[PDB]
Amino acid sequence: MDCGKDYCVKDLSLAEEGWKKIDWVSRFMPVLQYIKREFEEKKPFKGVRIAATLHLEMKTAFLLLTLKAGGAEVSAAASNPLSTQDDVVAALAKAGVKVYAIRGESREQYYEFMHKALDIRPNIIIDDGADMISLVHKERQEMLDEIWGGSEETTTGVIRLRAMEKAGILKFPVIAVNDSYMKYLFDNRYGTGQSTWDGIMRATNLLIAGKNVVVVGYGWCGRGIAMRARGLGATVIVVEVDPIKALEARMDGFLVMDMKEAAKIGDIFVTATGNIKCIRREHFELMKDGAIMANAGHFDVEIWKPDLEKLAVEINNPRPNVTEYKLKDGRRLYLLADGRLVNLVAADGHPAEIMDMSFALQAKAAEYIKDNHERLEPKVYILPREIDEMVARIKLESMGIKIEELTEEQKKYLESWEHGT
Amino acid sequence: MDCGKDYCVKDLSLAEEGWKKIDWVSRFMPVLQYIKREFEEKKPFKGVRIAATLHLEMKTAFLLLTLKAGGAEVSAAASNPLSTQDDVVAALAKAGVKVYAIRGESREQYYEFMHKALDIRPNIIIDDGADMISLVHKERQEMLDEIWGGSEETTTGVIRLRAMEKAGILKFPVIAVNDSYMKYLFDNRYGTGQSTWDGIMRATNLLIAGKNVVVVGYGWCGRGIAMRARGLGATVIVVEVDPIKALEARMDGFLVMDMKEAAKIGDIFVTATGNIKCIRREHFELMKDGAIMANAGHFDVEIWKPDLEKLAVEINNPRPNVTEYKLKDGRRLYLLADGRLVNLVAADGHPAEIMDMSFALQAKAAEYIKDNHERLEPKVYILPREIDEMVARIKLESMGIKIEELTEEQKKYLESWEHGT
Amino acid sequence: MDCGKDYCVKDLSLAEEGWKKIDWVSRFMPVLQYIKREFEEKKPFKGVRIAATLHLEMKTAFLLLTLKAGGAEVSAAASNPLSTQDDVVAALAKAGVKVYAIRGESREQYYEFMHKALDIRPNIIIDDGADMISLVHKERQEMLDEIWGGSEETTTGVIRLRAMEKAGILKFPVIAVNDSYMKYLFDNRYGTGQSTWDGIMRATNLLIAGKNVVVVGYGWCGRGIAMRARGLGATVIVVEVDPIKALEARMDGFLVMDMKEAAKIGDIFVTATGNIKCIRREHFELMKDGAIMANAGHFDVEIWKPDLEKLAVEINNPRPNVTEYKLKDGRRLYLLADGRLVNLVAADGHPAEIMDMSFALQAKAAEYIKDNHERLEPKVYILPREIDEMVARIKLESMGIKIEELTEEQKKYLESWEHGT
Amino acid sequence: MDCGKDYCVKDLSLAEEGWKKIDWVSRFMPVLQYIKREFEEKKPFKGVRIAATLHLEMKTAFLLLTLKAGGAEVSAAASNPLSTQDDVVAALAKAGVKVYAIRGESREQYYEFMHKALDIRPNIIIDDGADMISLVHKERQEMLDEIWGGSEETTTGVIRLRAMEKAGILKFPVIAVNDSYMKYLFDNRYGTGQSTWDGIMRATNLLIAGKNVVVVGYGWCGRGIAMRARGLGATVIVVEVDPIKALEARMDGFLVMDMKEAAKIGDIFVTATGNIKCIRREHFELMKDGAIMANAGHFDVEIWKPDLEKLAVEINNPRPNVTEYKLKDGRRLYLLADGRLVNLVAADGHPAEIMDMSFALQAKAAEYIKDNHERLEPKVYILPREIDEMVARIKLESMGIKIEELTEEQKKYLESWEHGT
Ligand SMILES: NC(=O)c1ccc[n+]([C@@H]2O[C@H](COP(=O)([O-])OP(=O)(O)OC[C@H]3O[C@@H](n4cnc5c(N)ncnc54)[C@H](O)[C@@H]3O)[C@@H](O)[C@H]2O)c1
Ligand SMILES: NC(=O)c1ccc[n+]([C@@H]2O[C@H](COP(=O)([O-])OP(=O)(O)OC[C@H]3O[C@@H](n4cnc5c(N)ncnc54)[C@H](O)[C@@H]3O)[C@@H](O)[C@H]2O)c1
Ligand SMILES: NC(=O)c1ccc[n+]([C@@H]2O[C@H](COP(=O)([O-])OP(=O)(O)OC[C@H]3O[C@@H](n4cnc5c(N)ncnc54)[C@H](O)[C@@H]3O)[C@@H](O)[C@H]2O)c1
Ligand SMILES: NC(=O)c1ccc[n+]([C@@H]2O[C@H](COP(=O)([O-])OP(=O)(O)OC[C@H]3O[C@@H](n4cnc5c(N)ncnc54)[C@H](O)[C@@H]3O)[C@@H](O)[C@H]2O)c1
Ligand SMILES: O=c1[nH]cnc2c1ncn2[C@@H]1O[C@H](CO)[C@@H](O)[C@H]1O
Ligand SMILES: O=c1[nH]cnc2c1ncn2[C@@H]1O[C@H](CO)[C@@H](O)[C@H]1O
Ligand SMILES: O=c1[nH]cnc2c1ncn2[C@@H]1O[C@H](CO)[C@@H](O)[C@H]1O
Ligand SMILES: O=c1[nH]cnc2c1ncn2[C@@H]1O[C@H](CO)[C@@H](O)[C@H]1O
Repeated sequence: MDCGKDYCVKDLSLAEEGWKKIDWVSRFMPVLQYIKREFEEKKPFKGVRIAATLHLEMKTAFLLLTLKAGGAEVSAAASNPLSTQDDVVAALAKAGVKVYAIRGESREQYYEFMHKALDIRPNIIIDDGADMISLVHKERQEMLDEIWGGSEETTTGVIRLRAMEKAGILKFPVIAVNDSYMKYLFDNRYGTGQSTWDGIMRATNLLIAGKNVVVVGYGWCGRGIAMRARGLGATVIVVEVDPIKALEARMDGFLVMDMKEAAKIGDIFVTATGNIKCIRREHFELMKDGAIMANAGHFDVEIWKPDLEKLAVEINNPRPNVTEYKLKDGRRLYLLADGRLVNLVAADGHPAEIMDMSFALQAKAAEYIKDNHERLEPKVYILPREIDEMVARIKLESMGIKIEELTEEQKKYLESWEHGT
Repeated sequence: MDCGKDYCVKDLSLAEEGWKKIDWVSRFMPVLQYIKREFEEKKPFKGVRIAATLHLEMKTAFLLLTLKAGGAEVSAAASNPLSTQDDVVAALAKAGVKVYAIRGESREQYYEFMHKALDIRPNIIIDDGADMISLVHKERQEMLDEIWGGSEETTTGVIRLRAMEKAGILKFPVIAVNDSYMKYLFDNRYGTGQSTWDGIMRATNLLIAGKNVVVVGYGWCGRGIAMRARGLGATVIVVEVDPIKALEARMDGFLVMDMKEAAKIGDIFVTATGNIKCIRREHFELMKDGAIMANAGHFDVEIWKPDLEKLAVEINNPRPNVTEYKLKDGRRLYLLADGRLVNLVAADGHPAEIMDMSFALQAKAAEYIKDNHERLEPKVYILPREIDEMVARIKLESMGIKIEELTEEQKKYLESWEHGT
Repeated sequence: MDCGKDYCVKDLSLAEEGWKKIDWVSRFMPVLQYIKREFEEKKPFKGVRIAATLHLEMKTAFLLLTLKAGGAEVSAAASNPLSTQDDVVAALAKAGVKVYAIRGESREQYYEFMHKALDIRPNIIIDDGADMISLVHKERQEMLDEIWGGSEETTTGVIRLRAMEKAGILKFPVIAVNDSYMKYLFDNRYGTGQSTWDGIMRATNLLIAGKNVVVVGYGWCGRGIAMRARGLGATVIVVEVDPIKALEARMDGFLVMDMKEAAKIGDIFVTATGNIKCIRREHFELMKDGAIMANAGHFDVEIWKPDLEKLAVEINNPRPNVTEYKLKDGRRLYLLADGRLVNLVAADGHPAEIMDMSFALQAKAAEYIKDNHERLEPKVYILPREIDEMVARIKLESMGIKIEELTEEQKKYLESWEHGT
Repeated sequence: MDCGKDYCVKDLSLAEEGWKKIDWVSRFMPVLQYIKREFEEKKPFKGVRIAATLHLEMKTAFLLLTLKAGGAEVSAAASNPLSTQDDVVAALAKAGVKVYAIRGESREQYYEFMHKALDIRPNIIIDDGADMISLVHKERQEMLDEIWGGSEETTTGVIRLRAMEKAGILKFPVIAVNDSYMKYLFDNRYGTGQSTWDGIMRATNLLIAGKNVVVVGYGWCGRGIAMRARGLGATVIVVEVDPIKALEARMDGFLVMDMKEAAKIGDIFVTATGNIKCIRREHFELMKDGAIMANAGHFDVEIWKPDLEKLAVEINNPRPNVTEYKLKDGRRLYLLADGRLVNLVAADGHPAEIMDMSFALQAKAAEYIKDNHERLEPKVYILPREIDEMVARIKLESMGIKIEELTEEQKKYLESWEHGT
């Protein structure tokens, strides 16, 4: 531990490798590059203090450095104990971000470090999973009045915060960044679709083609995971609790059945529900020898590990990010990444170009809070759609794509009723 | 020829073949079969008069006969002059539906027949395109106070009616059936995806694989058309005006460019915009010899025919549903189905199982209007989502699919905010 | 019947509609257009007599007219009683092709007409299924000495002829056109893939997406049918007898099981085996109510109709090209196109651009026989690959595609062994 | 460091992690497990000496240990300097395999180690790329008469050996393992398809979806790479020199153009030609800023590095397995894995289940050489197809898949010629 008042990291001497990772991914993040250039000229966060709980790898680092280049004083804590990249965090510490995170930290350290990040007395909180916003309401009420607002990156976080609002406990405005179009249609679907399979392949070196792949949940993440599994040659089976989404999965060409039926025939299981105990004791009891299980949802409760432990006569670790649960009849079941987001724990998270768009929205949400806090209520808001459209337009221009535009005649037609057959 | 007070059809002696078509598709329409059984027992439309403007083929006939089995007196007019199937209409006339439609009728006959359908003095109007609702407001104001409400099947119709609302001229409640989940996610996407290519293949006998297919519009219809073109081995190019949708198309694996660029390289062009003049003079001037053009949108204004006519030195008709425009330099450009919905004119429309779900929603919308008209304003409404879920559950049960159900613990988890790391 | 010495057709007055079909498809057949222009200038078949057994629709007509434009006297008989298009054959009769074919002709007429075609005393026989070549060996031995050679279009035909060779009964050279690359990789795969689903959709108006589609046989036809079913949103199940092909199907993302297992869960069954009794009594007994069955193989023996008839308490005809077999328990099973090639009987066969390439090979095979008969043995041969490459090059040039070419350096590298690490 | 008569490896203390990798992948290699059980009982290689040049990762290790369990004395050298996994090699040395390989070894060490492996005086040579077979003929002629035969794993190797045969310099029989069905249809296509993208993702953390991916070569490897790129949401462009393969790519839904056209629009370039200078100076000059380039072919000559070096004003190394060539105008072009097989250098090679089947064929080829060398000429042979079928049947049984079997009536039908219409 290289720990001080301003940071706590595993080893500062890793910083040089961290910088290479940050410099690499930033070359492929044009929207955030555009924003950073604007932030550098206008310094909109001069005097502003920002605390962030995010997955601390390269792309996050580039967002945090973008906020800092806009004048912000920035602190950071891990969103997940096992998603932190120690070399990237050393680099952030060297850049003057007040970061407290060590890969594999305990649950107690996780909370201690999050408290240290809060010690900056933030005006803006950027969160991923809602633990930091939740922690401020539960244990750090003294600084509610300093806080202009928070933004939340993920589906699980937004559900928590909307529940806080309904119960009348939310004390400051929150931007649900997850609910922007340029987030959930891209990150949740295309990002998770690719990076889940990157993580699974990386941990296992197994063939995806000709496998029965069971995807639990057919929301934005699940449909991305399913689509990319099919793209890699798998036979995909979807498990859902919503009848409309179940039918969508069928029409998309996938088998649909319940969790017990899927447990009997799955080779690889991926959860993307954001829910608790989607796979549990009775499913593990049905699984084939050698079943691989991974979780893409935010918290490690989707696949219920206490149930696996109770069934197991031995728990082994045959590979990094593979835990073997050997059962009484000799079947071996494999859990990847200790049941935590497999894309972030067994790989490098979403690809750079996806987090570009998500984190461009995050940067703009911070700016929106700065610019609007005095007129917002303690409620959950969504960014105006004009920000989504601006992010899409910068991205399209960076790809060299020029699209058609609506003529005036066309706009008037679409606002008319008289033009029938 | 067979034309009186109660109906107007080409030839009643076609009825036998009409009945066979109706009986066939109804075997594969379980949701509407379920509803029909309920309507037959409870007769919710006893005493009620319903006028419908729909595409008059066999699935429509089954909806209209279902309404009649619920006790309704039913009239009907074509939604499109060229979508009518004369044999199905003969059967409807023999069943006592007051139907006025001849395939290939003129624009003036279309309106005369629509007026004849209105002569029933409807309580409920079921519309597809909003011409009948528009016609009642513009030319048949005498019967407005008899009308409880209307329902509208299609995107183009809903836009017209929302424009009528904004202008303060809408005089009764309208249900935007198009905006239900079980409609636009299934009909607009999967239905149009299949039946567009059915119609193009049927009209042309040409190969889809290894063609450059240009899809104009990447909404629900366009993404279904694109998806199925790719599934048939085409190289798909998407043209869009909305930056977010353009980026979605790129991430789905498709080229994105503007209409002039796409005009130079397209082999087959399909419009799905619901807009005017998406393809016009300067595009036709760029097209390759032998380009095929089709429209999947509601009205025949998407591909601007007056422009083709002005470019043409000859207009020929080499096949049913193919118009050849021979240009000065000798290039020949082909328009399918006279630029009208290609799925409905060159083929048999959406497949039975799709219209099952759309028309189940139509049946439920008619019932919703009956039940609730008194408490609705002269505005556009959307059916409660509970109806969508009920339609999805009946369909899943008919497919023999049993999905997972949420535990109580799970429902509480999803409503909680305290459960973090 | 308009029958004479020179032809036998249903009705000559259909010719005008026939010509429109022929003129249409020929516009999209560039390779055969190229060949026809060469044949017209060089007249390589001046004095030559050609008898053909092919599926008598538009594209075939254009091949036969191409041979005639090369100077050939041409006769023709149906390859299948139900694939004949009466209007196209009227046109051929009017053009001076000696064609004997009526759609729906009996098995006795089929043989009588084939004998009439043979009465031209052919130098070259073009066959599809090997019935005409077989008939000459069995019943018309007098004219073996006149015959330079035969070509065979299809997999089933080639197997028959290779069996004739092995048994020492083949009496003249045969070109296995089916075995050319530009045939089986394109026609058998991409052609059958599209046109099978065209035929199924056309006959039924049912949804392909979210159906369990069972494909029996995973050869060139089967893999095309499977690939396009998946492309239309089906869940595809493959039944195979070859273990290597079964594994290929699994790795392509399809379920693989035996015929009894597939019979229990299939919604739509398609046979492409070229074999006998692939689906028979015990499979029909397992099928779900409303199962649709179609055959894509050459002969109607793949789905064993005598078994369906024995199980049925009623046989009905609810639609053209749909036969209903109603079983004792009330289940209804539907056979399309009377179990004959569904693409040709319920639709218009392969698309024009595919038959362009197949029939360009047929034209070149006729020319190869003309040019080589005196040096060939009574064996089955395959066209030199240079003809395949020439067909591919003409097609690519007609699409405006210019490919890379091998440099001399590269050719030498590929012929070297010394250049290692 | 740990380098003596019997082996040469980086560090023996890595062996523990090597053994874990070997044990892991072997759990998913049922065909080779089956063979190993037979080899252990029958010891077919007792007294036999085998030298192998293969990519030295864990699946290879399992093949080599299988040969050893069959009684063989085994030596091994790297097939590529950068594919070696140091921990796996340590484990092989501890198991008594005479292995000489250090990851990152120079070209001269590569040859020195290959000579050390040859010092065992092999009866059988197992080769990947043909360098070891080539080396024995060129520099170790003294031991030719000890050598019964060689087997060759890869396409590039087989071409070299067929060139050696043609030149009359091949001195012993070679089995072209690459040419077995269960190799090129599975390894070359499905294996390379997955592991190429695994390696590109791992090296770069970039998004595949919505990229223009240029695949150079549309053979078995290229069609697998293209198929999986499309499955990951890329727009795929194929470059080919063979007109038939170019047309296949078009029908598969991909753009086809020449290398200069593709150079202008590609985002990611992957070569799979087995040829020299497919991408060279004039292509690099056309490439967009940030283009990524990777090679999937055997040798690093496909992308011509000397050309990049001459264009570059700086060569940097921003990531492991990424080389940056910064050009005069400021564009940066990135080459992955120093232009060497990207799947094996930037990742872990083909997945376990694929190498199971390829290496099962290798084991059977070694046995075939042992059993039959006396009756083979100094030529290139292909394994009897019965071995392919046996490998496929063991795999299917391990997957729990039971396929249809042919009846006797069916077998007779397929051998008959009399059964026509
Ligand atoms: N790994 C990543 O990088 C990443 C990226 C984005 C989001 N996420 C997380 O993924 C999770 C899902 O997010 P989303 O945006 O797809 O949510 P969503 O609400 O769109 O989808 C979740 C789906 O799960 C279904 N579901 C819930 N409980 C289920 C159960 N027990 N069995 C089957 N289906 C069930 C719901 O019906 C819903 O359709 C959340 O935890 C979110 O925070 C992870
Ligand atoms: N059976 C059928 O043929 C069928 C079925 C359903 C809907 N429809 C009709 O299809 C049309 C589209 O419906 P939808 O539900 O997809 O609507 P939508 O609003 O979901 O999609 C239309 C899309 O077109 C785009 N667009 C508009 N003008 C454009 C232009 N000039 N160039 C390019 N893109 C343009 C918009 O950005 C939008 O994404 C409507 O006319 C609707 O009534 C037809
Ligand atoms: N409809 C058309 O337009 C069209 C086009 C081309 C070919 N064909 C016909 O299609 C048939 C198949 O041709 P192909 O080129 O695909 O042949 P093929 O030899 O490539 O494939 C046939 C496959 O069927 C498998 N098979 C045989 N008996 C089986 C059984 N009982 N159950 C399961 N699998 C079985 C074989 O193992 C083989 O893989 C032939 O009759 C051919 O003449 C039709
Ligand atoms: N694990 C791996 O990375 C892996 C696996 C298997 C094979 N390989 C190697 O991959 C390479 C290709 O193997 P394959 O089995 O696909 O061979 P193949 O012969 O099936 O395919 C090579 C293709 O490249 C085309 N081609 C040749 N020169 C070209 C050029 N200049 N431009 C465009 N196209 C060109 C040829 O027309 C041919 O279609 C070989 O080096 C082989 O040894 C690597
Ligand atoms: O590489 C990455 N860096 C930072 N955040 C990421 C990365 N990959 C995915 N997520 C984010 O993780 C959240 C779930 O906790 C998702 O919302 C996604 O946006
Ligand atoms: O077969 C059909 N019968 C009736 N309506 C149909 C059919 N196919 C599509 N539509 C409907 O046509 C509308 C556009 O006018 C779409 O909204 C779709 O619901
Ligand atoms: O439209 C068509 N015209 C002529 N032949 C066709 C058509 N479609 C498919 N086939 C041919 O029918 C053979 C099986 O008997 C196939 O070999 C195919 O080449
Ligand atoms: O993981 C692996 N181990 C061993 N060989 C491999 C692996 N992945 C691919 N190849 C082999 O590499 C050859 C090209 O040199 C290919 O022939 C393939 O069989």
